[PDB]
Amino acid sequence: FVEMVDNLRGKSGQGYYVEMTVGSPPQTLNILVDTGSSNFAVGAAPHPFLHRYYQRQLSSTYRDLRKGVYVPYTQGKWEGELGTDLVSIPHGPNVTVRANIAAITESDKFFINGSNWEGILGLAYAEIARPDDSLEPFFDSLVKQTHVPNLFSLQLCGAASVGGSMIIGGIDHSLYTGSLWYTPIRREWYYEVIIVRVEINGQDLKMDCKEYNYDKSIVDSGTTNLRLPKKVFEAAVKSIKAASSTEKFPDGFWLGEQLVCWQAGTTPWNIFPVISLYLMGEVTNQSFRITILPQQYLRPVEDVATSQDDCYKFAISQSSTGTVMGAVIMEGFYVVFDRARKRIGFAVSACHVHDEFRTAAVEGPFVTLDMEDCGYN
Ligand SMILES: Nc1cccc(CCc2ccc3cc[nH]c3c2)n1
Repeated sequence: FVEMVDNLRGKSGQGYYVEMTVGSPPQTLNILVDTGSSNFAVGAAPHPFLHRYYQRQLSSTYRDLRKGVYVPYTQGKWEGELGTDLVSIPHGPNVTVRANIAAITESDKFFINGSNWEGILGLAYAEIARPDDSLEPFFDSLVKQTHVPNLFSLQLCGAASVGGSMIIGGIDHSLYTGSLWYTPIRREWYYEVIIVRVEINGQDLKMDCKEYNYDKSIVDSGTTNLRLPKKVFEAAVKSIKAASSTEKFPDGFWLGEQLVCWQAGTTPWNIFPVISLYLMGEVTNQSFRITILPQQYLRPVEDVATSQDDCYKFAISQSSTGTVMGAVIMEGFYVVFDRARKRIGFAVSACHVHDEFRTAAVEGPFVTLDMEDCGYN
């Protein structure tokens, strides 16, 4: 798996991408790694933001499926034409697979001006595939057509430029310390999990756990932030504000409507509480917890033109679609998407930013009853 170490690249806020090749002869593209969606979709036309795009005309192995797809977002979208073609990962397993590809022919607020990726690799399951669950995701084709074990793992670092590793088909023990703890995948659509308890600092929010998972909690490498359902975010924030009354900040800040700023090197790791999420464990009445630092939910904004300071954004925010454990969470940890056993494994990352005060942790077992009542139906 040393071929796969350090195979991911990126920039803050702009996601992590992996080099892939498509068609014959191979066309190299940088492809965003997205555990929050299930389509392999690539730029197929000379949009001005794009360094590179898929040229189907150059590929002997391309096959048209004669259907389009239309994928809405909030004031954003992409749209494309379906086909299949031969796909490889240069710094991944030593295989070539015929995959579905959405050739993106029109988009809105999808591609990022200034980024170095040109497509997206949806790594979640068929159920949330578009246009319907009959379009087989890349990873399902990969596993079905080769002897690659049905799992992958991600170490997202972010040291500006960020880096990491996507280990396809296995686990690399050099990427973590201590033990892996596993939480069941509740349903195979998103990588859905159940949060059973939340502690800001050690002290707990004391709210119906069912709310922590209203209507979803998912693990998503394509989201930057820890996102919390409105009611839990409300209480979430309420406690973070009090945890940190030491120094005042505006109301807009907590809603991600204003950046916060201190001068160079001018925050001493302390005014902010840790956050521990207790996840459902593999055994009845057993949970474990993962613990992150504010040097994870407080993220530098890469480059603000109207300032010269350490202007961090607040990486917690609200949702009508549920909890989202994005890069804020995953950058603390090595995360194992153990598809074969329907579980997600968490361990302390060998690359997470720490010091000799506080430190990201994965700990268990804890005793938690009624962990199923935490899931929404
Ligand atoms: N998982 C997820 C949620 C919302 C949208 C997407 C599409 C892929 C994507 C677009 C833009 C950015 C910026 C940072 N990460 C992404 C991922 N996927």
